[PDB]
Amino acid sequence: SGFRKMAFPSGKVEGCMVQVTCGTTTLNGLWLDDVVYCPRHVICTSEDMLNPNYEDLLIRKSNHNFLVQAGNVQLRVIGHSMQNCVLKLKVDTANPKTPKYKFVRIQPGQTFSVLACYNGSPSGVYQCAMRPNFTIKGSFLNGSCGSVGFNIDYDCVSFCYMHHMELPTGVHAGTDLEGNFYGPFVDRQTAQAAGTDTTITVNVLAWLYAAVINGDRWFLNRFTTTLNDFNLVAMKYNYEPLTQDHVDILGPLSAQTGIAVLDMCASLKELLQNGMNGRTILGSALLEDEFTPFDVVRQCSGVT
Amino acid sequence: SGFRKMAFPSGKVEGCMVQVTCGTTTLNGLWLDDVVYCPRHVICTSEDMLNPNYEDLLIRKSNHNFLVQAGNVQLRVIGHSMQNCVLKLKVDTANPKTPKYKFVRIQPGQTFSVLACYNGSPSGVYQCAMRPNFTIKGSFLNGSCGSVGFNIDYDCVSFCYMHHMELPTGVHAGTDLEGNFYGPFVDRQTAQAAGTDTTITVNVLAWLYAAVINGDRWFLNRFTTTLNDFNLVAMKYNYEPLTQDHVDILGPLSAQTGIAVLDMCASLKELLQNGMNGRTILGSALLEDEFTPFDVVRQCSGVT
Ligand SMILES: *CC(=O)N1CCN(C(=O)c2cccs2)CC1
Ligand SMILES: *CC(=O)N1CCN(C(=O)c2cccs2)CC1
Repeated sequence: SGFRKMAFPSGKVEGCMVQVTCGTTTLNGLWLDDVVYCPRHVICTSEDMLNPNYEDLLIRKSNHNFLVQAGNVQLRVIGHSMQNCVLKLKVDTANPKTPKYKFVRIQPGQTFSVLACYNGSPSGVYQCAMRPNFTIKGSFLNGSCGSVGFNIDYDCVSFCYMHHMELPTGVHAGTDLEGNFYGPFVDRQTAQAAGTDTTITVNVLAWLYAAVINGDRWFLNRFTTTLNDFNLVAMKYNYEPLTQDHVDILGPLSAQTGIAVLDMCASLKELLQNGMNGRTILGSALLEDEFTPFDVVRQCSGVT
Repeated sequence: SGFRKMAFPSGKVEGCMVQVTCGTTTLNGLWLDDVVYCPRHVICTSEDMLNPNYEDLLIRKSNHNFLVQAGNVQLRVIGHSMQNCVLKLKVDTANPKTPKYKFVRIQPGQTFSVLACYNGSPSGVYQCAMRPNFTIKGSFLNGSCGSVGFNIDYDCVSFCYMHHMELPTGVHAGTDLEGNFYGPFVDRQTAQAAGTDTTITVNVLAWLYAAVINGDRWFLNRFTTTLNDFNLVAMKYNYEPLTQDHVDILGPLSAQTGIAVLDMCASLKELLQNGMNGRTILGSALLEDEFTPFDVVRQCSGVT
């Protein structure tokens, strides 16, 4: 019993982290097979970052300008190319620790683990979600760029995020491993405001199921609702609209607890309208939305 | 910027996790050098757990009764002994992945990372604290026993916890790696109630400093207080008494922010007396107490 914000074990990703230096800019890269992936802004001076022309900046860079260090051992760069907002540095050595891996582009509301790194060295691991506004709420200092987000399915690491940007509001923006930003963000030091950070309704419901499974039941009520009625309330509280697809995804947690999804929706509706009244659910005073239904099932079943 | 509940990178500990089976009981063990550490209740039948005599139960066990599997490879057990509530299984092979390590017994209020494992296989990593009542609030299903808690100082893993017990209230009890329980708990299926789960005041103050550093400042007020005045309020709210040692430990965060510790105490006093009024601090609606001053400095400075 007990329910924690849990990250994937980071070892498979720790084995992939390197340092990339271009001129005086040092950040992290991801070494898979004989390719090192890193943010293209590694080539920028702070001057450059105001209005960078990456294709023009890259013309001044050669293979020998990209210094790639794995632990205290230098890697030989034999090629480089820009794909969207990432550089791919071809090296002469396959990473001997390359795990089975995929590159996936996640949807808003999907969760992933971040291995925060500085100078190619892991500092910590934590759980994030792709927010509905395509930001993430991370912990990233200068030098953390090139840190990656991932999911693990048994032995296969699915890389979904690479860190690039902090907005002036202290939230984070990045790319998939093909170098495409999540949302409308650009790797330029310009006016970029995030949209509404809506609550991921299906995740909250998943976490309310987690709470019931773990003995926290005070918020269960005598009510039900409909998707349309619930959605009127979601709208008012800046919750994502709940779809039948979300109901279907919650089916297994419905089955295990015997609480109909729409009954749990009616519990969530009363919590929105009435607040917590100074009570907690799984040690939280607010409604947690960075556990997916898949996360709740995984953690409640002990998947490895 | 941003502040997250962050675990140590787990790779060094992943490399130490094995499966231990005795009869039909399977749990986890920690393989360091040529010793595998595991909870002594691996020798119990569910029957045994009501009033186990471990010395008597152990007489019926031989080296060949302890099945130790590292991945899909069996380890040869050449010796076994009981130290307090752990078994030490001597194996014929040193763990080639043994990190630099220490065994430390932590104090209440100290935080650590847990690598939750099932059948010697890592499922997830999360951050815990030794509670003032010597419980931890973990996420542990059947088969998770022998999972360990740790801190890392650069390249040295300090193991501080091994999971043994869930209390009927859904909180967790375990040992250091010498097999001594934290608090008054015993490895027996008996009436064991936890004491008051008091809030770790020095951790809350650390986390309020983290909040200021990360732009969350609405709770800063025009007041100060004294340790004695603050402690009257701590007592009333089941907070740990604040000592001059706690003030000294918060000195570096005081210095960096320019907020005197006793001024931050007066902010914490108003938050206790007035509540949050539906506001949040670093995405939390309650006062977070599982970051140590050392954790806040580490995460705010980017230590690897
Ligand atoms: C996330 C991270 O490490 N960084 C550092 C790089 N950065 C910059 O502002 C600059 C890029 C090149 C020169 S200065 C973005 C954030
Ligand atoms: C934490 C954990 O994995 N366990 C499983 C073992 N256990 C028992 O109740 C039994 C011990 C031996 C037979 S049954 C404690 C919790």
